[PDB]
Amino acid sequence: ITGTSTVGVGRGVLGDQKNINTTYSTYYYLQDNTRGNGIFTYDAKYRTTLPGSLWADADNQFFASYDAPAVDAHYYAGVTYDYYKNVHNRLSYDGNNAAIRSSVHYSQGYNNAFWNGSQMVYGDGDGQTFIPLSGGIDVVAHELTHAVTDYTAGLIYQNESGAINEAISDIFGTLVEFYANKNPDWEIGEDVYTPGISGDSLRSMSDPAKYGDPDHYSKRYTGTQDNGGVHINSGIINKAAYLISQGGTHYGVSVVGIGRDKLGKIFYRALTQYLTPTSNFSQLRAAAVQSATDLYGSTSQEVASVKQAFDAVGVK
Ligand SMILES: CC[C@H](C)[C@H](NC(=O)[C@H](CC(C)C)NP(=O)(O)CNC(=O)OCc1ccccc1)C(=O)O
Ligand SMILES: [Ca+2]
Ligand SMILES: [Ca+2]
Ligand SMILES: [Ca+2]
Ligand SMILES: [Ca+2]
Ligand SMILES: [Zn+2]
Repeated sequence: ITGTSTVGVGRGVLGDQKNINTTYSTYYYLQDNTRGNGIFTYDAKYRTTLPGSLWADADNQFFASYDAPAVDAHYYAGVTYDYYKNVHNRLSYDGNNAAIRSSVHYSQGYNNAFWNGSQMVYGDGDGQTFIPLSGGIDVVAHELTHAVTDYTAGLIYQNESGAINEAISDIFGTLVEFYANKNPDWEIGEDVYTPGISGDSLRSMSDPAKYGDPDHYSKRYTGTQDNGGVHINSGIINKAAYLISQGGTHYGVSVVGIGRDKLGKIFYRALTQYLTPTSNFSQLRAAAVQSATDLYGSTSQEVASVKQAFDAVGVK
């Protein structure tokens, strides 16, 4: 909407206070004009019609319990935009500052979040399995990264390409979590998963097997559930990414870590210059090796470490 840029204040899902960019025209709307062509946050009102209504507030204060998921979706979309712009020189998900839209309060007791082809969508969770999912910065960045993937590599959402698609979202979700630097880790969704259980998460990149996911190609799932295991086989690639960044010895194969920043550069380049809609794991290895070669040289430690990591997870 047309109005003047303002700054509201509120509390997120975890009870933390933060400032948010809003727009004033009669009401204060969750519309951040400071980033690209805007970040817009909508109320789905417990229903499934999307996007719902652009979030409107009378006083620019967002401290109500109902406000919390909107505050976080809006704010973390901002952080994710900043990461892509500042770190990778990418302007929004399409590279041309496309408007970023999110809806919160989607459905009732909805234990998931997704990119629907056009926008991000967040359930509130059922209160036991999840609290409102926009409370997780890794979750928000995971979702926006699906949009980035769809506009770039276009990885088909099934089987190996789909598992790469998922891993890319977990990798950048995690790198954005580190970028924000609040309780960062290599786990996925820990901030919003199972409020009654401390120390768990949906997936682990450092040890995918902790939550039953494969950490070696020999353990890949080849059934039909979960689009051919896209959230399961992602563990194999997540493990490789973790090893590239942090190093370690995995099934006897030692990897020299090169750090998060280089992991991000290598995978961002692979995603945007080499991967295609049908890339499989072997092709990702080749794309990552080539990306590291472009950035650091064929004889570099970085290239050697990428090879070691894929060797460690059984991908040739
Ligand atoms: C409990 C939910 C699982 C952890 C898992 N979901 C996830 O891992 C994440 C959310 C976490 C980061 C919190 N959601 P996602 O974006 O991967 C769900 N994906 C999805 O719904 O894709 C199907 C689709 C939906 C709309 C249009 C095209 C394709 C799943 O859907 O299996
Ligand atoms: Ca208010
Ligand atoms: Ca964390
Ligand atoms: Ca995390
Ligand atoms: Ca928990
Ligand atoms: Zn996903």
